[PDB]
Amino acid sequence: ASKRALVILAKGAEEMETVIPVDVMRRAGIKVTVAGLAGKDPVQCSRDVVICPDASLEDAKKEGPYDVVVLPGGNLGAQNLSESAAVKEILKEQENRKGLIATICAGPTALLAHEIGFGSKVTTHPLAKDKMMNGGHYTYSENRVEKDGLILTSRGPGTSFEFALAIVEALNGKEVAAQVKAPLVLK
Amino acid sequence: ASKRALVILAKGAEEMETVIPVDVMRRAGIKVTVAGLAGKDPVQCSRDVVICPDASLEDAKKEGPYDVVVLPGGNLGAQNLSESAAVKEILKEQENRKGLIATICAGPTALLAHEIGFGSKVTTHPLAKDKMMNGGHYTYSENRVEKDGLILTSRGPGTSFEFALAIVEALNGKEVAAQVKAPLVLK
Repeated sequence: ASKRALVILAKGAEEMETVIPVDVMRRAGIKVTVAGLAGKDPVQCSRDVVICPDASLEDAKKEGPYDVVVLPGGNLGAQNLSESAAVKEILKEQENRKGLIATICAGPTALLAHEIGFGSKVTTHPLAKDKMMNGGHYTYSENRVEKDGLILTSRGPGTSFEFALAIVEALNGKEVAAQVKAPLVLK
Repeated sequence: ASKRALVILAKGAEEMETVIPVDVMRRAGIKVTVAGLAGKDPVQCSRDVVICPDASLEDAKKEGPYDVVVLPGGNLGAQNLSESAAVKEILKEQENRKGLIATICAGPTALLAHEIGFGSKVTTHPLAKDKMMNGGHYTYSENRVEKDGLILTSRGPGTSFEFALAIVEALNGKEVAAQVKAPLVLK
């Protein structure tokens, strides 16, 4: 049976950091649900791309649990994720059940807001490091993708393919990741 | 005054190849119109991401001309672009006025269908090379981004940042491209 991913899409999300993981995970045969934080309605991303989610978050939660919960970046998307009680509970439950949490760019700052994964080695976008490191609850990394157990983090739009393929490897293994990678024409 | 880009979005487009150029061009201060081939309605991309276009193609044509016309890839998106009389006329007019045409992955095969840019050096996705080369109307390149005058081509999802930054350089210059590139965390 296939693995399943929940991608939580909020206003102001970085659209590249949303679409690249969704697309790459679907290429890997992962069943992905793009869930709208606010509801079922289209979401205006950071650079004004408008994406229609598959479901509301409320409804997508009904259908969990998921093998990975993915939080895109973008500041403002991350801020919306960080303010959400629904996201708090999803992340807490995912941590409790020992499931993977993957987030990119400013997205890891939602982990901070919701007290998830403290003590982990993490990376973020360079511009999000100070926010992530407030209180010293994580150890910082400049690796393009960082994984400390069940906390997978990455840095920015330009690390999104690497991030997505790291999720694929974690869920479906190295061989599947390599097979998905080749047709992408990555360097 | 700002440069302007038309991105033509058809069913089956590769969503990464759509969003990465839109986002990067907007970061460069280019005024981008995401125009739906079929109309105003949301578009189901190749990996099922649903994107709401800014306008129909019909309406976007009213507001041209544009400094660049961008065609995403995806086979099936490219096939829809290749079958469209509206796209034929937009590309012919853009070629006549000596404006840039930029396309990626299978997207260059729409140039073939509409008899655009014959004699140019081009690249495509490897899987689209045979279709592009039918009749020997172009000279093939394995460069990740190829530019022969006003015909700019590129290979796949994993060359989309390079492709987008090549458009930015062509329209807004090298310095702007470098400034846009740095926050992306590209390798």
